[PDB]
Parts: sequence; C-alpha cells; structure tokens
Amino acid sequence: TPLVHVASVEKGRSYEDFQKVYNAIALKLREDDEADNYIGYGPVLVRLAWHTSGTWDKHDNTGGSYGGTYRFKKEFNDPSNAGLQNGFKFLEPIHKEFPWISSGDLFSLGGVTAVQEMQGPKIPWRCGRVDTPEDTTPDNGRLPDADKDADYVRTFFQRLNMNDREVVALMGAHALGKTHLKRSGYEGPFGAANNVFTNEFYLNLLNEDWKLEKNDANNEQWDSKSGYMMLPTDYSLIQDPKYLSIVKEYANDQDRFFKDFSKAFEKLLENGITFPKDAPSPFIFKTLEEQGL
Ligand code: HEM
Ligand SMILES: O=C1O[C@H]([C@@H](O)CO)C(O)=C1O
Repeated sequence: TPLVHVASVEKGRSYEDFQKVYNAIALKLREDDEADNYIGYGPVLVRLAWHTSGTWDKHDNTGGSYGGTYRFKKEFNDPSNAGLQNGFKFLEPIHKEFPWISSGDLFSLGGVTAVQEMQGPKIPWRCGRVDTPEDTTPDNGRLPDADKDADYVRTFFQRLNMNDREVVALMGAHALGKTHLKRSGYEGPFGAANNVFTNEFYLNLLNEDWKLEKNDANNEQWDSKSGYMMLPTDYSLIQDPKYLSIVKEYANDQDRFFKDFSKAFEKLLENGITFPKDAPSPFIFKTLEEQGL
C-alpha cells in the first residue's frame, strides 16, 4: 500500500479562521493590482496551487498538495515552476500574519481565493494539509510539457486520475494571465480578460484565427490575429475530436463550465489526502464583495 496522508485540522481552527486567511489574500490581490502589467497576482496564484498539487502520482500517492513541499529548494527550483517564486513571495506576508496555517493549506487556499476573487466559480475547500519533511519533496519533471499533442495530454492527466471532461475543464484556467518567454519559452496573453475568470478560453479556441509560428525562443505556439497565443497542448483540445466536443460544450455553457471546473479544481487540490469521517465539511468562502469588504 502507498503513502497515507490524513487531513489534520490546524488545532483550534474553524471556518471563520480560514475566512480570515482568504480575506487577507483577497485584500492583498486588490492591493498589488499593478503587477505583470496590471494583470495582478491572481493568475500566478492559480498556477502556484495547480503546480503544488500537480506533482501527485495516483500510483504511489507521492507528491500532491498535502506536504507543502514547494517550500523546499528542489521543488521551488523545478524549471517547470519558473516564475512561481512570485506567488510564494506574495503569500509570505500572509503566512507571517497567519503562521498557524500549514504550507499546503496556504498554497491551495491561494489558488481558491484567486479564482473566486477573479469572479470564477465558488471552489469548496478543505483544511488539514500537514507539512512534511524535505525528503518527501517530489523530484522535478512531474508537471506537463507544453510542446505536446492531445495523446500526451490525455495520458499525462491519467496519472492525476483526471478524465477527458476534467482535463478540458481544468485547462480553461488558461483564460488567466499569460506566458513569459523568460519563464517557459513561450510568450503572450492567452486571451483578452487576463485576470477575470470566464469560459473565454473555449470561445477563443473556436472563434479566433490561429496560426502556428515559431516564437523568439524557437518553440512552436499558435498565434491569433487578435494577438493571443495558445500552447500546442492548448490547441490539441480542438485537434482531438473527444476534446473538441467538450470545448464546444464549455464555449456554449458558462454555468456548466463553472460547475465542472469547481469540481475538478477541488479534486486536483485534494488528490492524495485522506479526510476522516469526522472532518469538517468543505468550506465555501465569501468573496470580499459578498462581505462588503
Ligand atoms: C497540459 C497541461 C498544461 C500545460 C502544458 C501548461 C503550461 C503552461 C505554461 C508553459 C505556462 C506559462 C508559464 C509562464 O511563462 O508564466 C502556463 C501558464 C499558466 N497556467 Fe498552465 N499548463 C497546463 C495546465 C494548467 C492547469 C490545469 C492550470 C490550472 C487549473 C493552469 C494554470 C495556469 C495559469 C493561471 C497560467 C498563467 C500564470 C501567469 O500568468 O503567470 N495550467 N501554463
Ligand atoms: O498573475 C500573475 O502574477 C505573475 C506576476 O505577478 C509576477 O510578478 C504573473 O506572471 C501573472 O500573470
């Protein structure tokens, strides 16, 4: 039997405590509005949560969000994580304000807060991740390659126990922010609204005119007449006929896309964690806007 990670709620903490940590991330998001040319820290926090979760292997329960291992040099220096140090740095003063929260809880809560605060769906979220030692840090190379096709994508995500719908849903996070040539070898915004969470990823894939080109690091990307880009793995969602059908469904139903993404994103952030029968129910946090804050 693989490793077992039992959710253990930070001693004495309840929903109100975590709503505070959320509110502090949310306030700071509002505050550092100007970053990445007025994109903000929203997207990088969404990406930080996915990457700290996306090391999971279903086969042996190694990696995943539970251990908060990104805080160790091997994981924070992962070439795939280039840039994410900004997300870490952003969450640093949050963690000094709320030092009782585990690292895994913080990184994953950062992703939740970012989505909700960019007008994304509500993402139920559970506390109880527990910091694990350095020797538990997963090796580099577990996050995906961008220069690949649909067959790669489908296989890759099987290791995260994600099916076709879950893959297409999670990839709509590429409505957010942009690629940076210095970080990934790709350059450009994915779409128009860079820090507002919509189903624009699917609509753009279908409606724009894309042209495959070599960028300034000699990597291939799909470039639109409108000035957007897609990764080869992004564009594969319309080259594969099963993916294409789901792309069309999300392009044509914002509510279903929100619903599906919420489920898949909670699932991604919870993979590898055992929650006790007596654990609290997932928390649905209020936005600042819903609190009047
Ligand atoms: C086939 C799978 C995926 C590949 C190959 C991939 C690859 C990439 C690359 C190369 C970048 C640009 C990094 C940079 O230069 O700043 C990027 C950005 C981003 N990714 Fe993905 N990604 C994948 C799936 C996902 C998923 C599942 C999520 C979250 C649910 C996600 C969220 C993001 C976000 C928010 C950004 C923009 C961050 C920013 O603006 O700094 N990606 N992705
Ligand atoms: O959301 C984002 O945050 C980082 C930026 O803040 C780094 O300074 C980034 O790349 C985004 O698009």
